[PDB]
Amino acid sequence: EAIVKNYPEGHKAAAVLPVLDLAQRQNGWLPISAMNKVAEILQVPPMRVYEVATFYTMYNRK
Amino acid sequence: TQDTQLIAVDEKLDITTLTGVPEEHIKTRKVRIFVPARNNMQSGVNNTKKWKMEFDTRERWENPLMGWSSTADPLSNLVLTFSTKEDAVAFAEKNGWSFDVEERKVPKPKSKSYGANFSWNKRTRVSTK
Amino acid sequence: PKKTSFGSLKDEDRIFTNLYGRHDWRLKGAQSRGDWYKTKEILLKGPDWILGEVKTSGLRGRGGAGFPTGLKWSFMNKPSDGRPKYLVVNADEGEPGTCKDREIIRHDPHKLVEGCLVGGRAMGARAAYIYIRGEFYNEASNLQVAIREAYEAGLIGKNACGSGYDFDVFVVRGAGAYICGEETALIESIEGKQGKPRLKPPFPADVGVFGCPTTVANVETVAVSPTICRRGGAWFASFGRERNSGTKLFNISGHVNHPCTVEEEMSVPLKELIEKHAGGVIGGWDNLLAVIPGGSSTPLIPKSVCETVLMDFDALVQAQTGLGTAAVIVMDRSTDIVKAIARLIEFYKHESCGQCTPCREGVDWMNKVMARFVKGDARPAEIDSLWEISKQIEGHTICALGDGAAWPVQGLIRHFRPELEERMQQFALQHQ
Ligand SMILES: Cc1cc2nc3c(=O)[nH]c(=O)nc-3n(C[C@H](O)[C@H](O)[C@H](O)COP(=O)(O)O)c2cc1C
Ligand code: SF4
Repeated sequence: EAIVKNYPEGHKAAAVLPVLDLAQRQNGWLPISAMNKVAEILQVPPMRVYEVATFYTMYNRK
Repeated sequence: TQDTQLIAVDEKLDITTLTGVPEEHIKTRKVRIFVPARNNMQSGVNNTKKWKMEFDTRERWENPLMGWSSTADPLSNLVLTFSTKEDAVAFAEKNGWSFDVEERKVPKPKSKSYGANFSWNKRTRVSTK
Repeated sequence: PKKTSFGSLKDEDRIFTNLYGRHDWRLKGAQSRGDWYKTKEILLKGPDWILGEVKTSGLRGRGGAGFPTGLKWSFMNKPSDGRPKYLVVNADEGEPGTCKDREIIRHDPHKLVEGCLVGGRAMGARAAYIYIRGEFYNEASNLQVAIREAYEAGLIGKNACGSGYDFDVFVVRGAGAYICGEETALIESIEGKQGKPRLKPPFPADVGVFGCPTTVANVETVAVSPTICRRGGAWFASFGRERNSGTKLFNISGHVNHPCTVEEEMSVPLKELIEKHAGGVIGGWDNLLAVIPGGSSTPLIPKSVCETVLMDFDALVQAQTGLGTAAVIVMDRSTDIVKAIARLIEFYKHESCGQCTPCREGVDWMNKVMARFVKGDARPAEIDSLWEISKQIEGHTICALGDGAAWPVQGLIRHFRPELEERMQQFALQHQ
């Protein structure tokens, strides 16, 4: 929630990259459930969350 | 501007009696004047610039042999092209054919801006690119 | 009136006095070195004076563009329009051979935040989003420590530096991409979507981050901005050739005895810089084969060009290359030039975002062709084909990555075609 509040209200989708990174830290690797759970908290459709995970290299999908 | 024994020929051109068409194919046929729409699969527009003349379809059965699509209407594949509706609609009754005309559909101009893809307020901001 | 023998800068005029981390990089050391001093007066002078003194400085974009930073930053002198105004500092530093941004962040971060503060005031921005790359986690944490120190000291935040201005700095981490270094792609990645760059009929000054105005500036450019305000554009304009002022950093790497970093005055002779700061090419200067002047994007030049060339924008431009990021990579006579360039194209293929067709397909195609060139399994006609392909993607891509990948191929071809010819002949008679 501190990450989301860094961004302007109404564009909370911008927190996708840092929040998805947070799921990586407490899980090592992010499974599809982590990518779905990021979608619910950030209200972003899961497809857009899937785009970010596959595009950037650091996110360990395996 | 041509003195060639000019006489008053007001009555409409009625060449139908000369084209040799049988009586059946001259009244009971309803031709259609239309600008063909673009093939929705494609995006080009070079096929929607000339008015087309076509005859209403008729029976098309199957042969007792291997079974092609037989027909008995000679005016089935006849498609004519005209550069203007007035020329097209004039060729119909001059040849004596009942017609219906559909006006050309012009794609209305739509204002498109790339900056709208990333809008501060409006819901037109996209979620992917 | 003219300092023709440009170079050999002294410690007094050096900006990043704590470059090697030999002094306290916290607020106490930074203020000791001369930071956060009369900042309020800079704030109270007015944005016009800040912009005006940047033009006098003649500062050019130290990120791979070389644009007249004063002219670029002047694009938000327009009146307010309801939308918030935002500043963005580029800190990706993804270009190979570029290490300068890493050093300033983790050794003199307080200069950077002050740079955002004075920069934001000049451009009227509300906040600065420093986009540090994901790998620099320790650097980002070091950056945030300075931010917290500045916030507690009252330098930034509500009534920044006791001047009424309210400025905030959010340091946003990356998730791993070289394309995020691109300004519009960085603006995109901040917004949370895929890091593809956006086309520009519009510009960040009008439409940008969250749709609000923005301006992506390199870490070095903003970092030196406050010191320019303190010492003046006249002091900054004194150094460097005309239109080539300032003291640009230099990242020397490759086949050198002591690869390092140094803040040398611009328009410096290339031979001189390698000799003293770096230590000279391994095996002597005569062992040099080719040099990457300013990063992978900048095309290479051979030793013949390397004999006398000033390290700046214009001098390299007439030398069939560019200053770029001043990432000097030397390659000795023991270096497989074809193999090294093929690796650069391999890096570009692994970093293209795949949005536009020329960069998505052309770079991959150039990767496969150059791979055959390294082995020699090709024909002399392929060299010309590679030249035409590189031109096809040049200037036809959304962002400058396509041009950034075509230039190394063009640089290699025009300076080492006989090497390519010899390798293919070597492959030919071996496989007879
Ligand atoms: C593929 C690519 C990568 C780039 N990477 C960086 C980078 O890491 N850092 C940077 O400051 N500019 C980078 N740039 C340049 C930016 O797009 C932009 O021109 C510049 O950051 C603007 O700030 P400046 O005027 O201070 O250089 C890159 C450009 C391209 C095309
Ligand atoms: S040049 Fe490459 S990275 Fe840049 S927009 Fe096109 S595909 Fe994406």
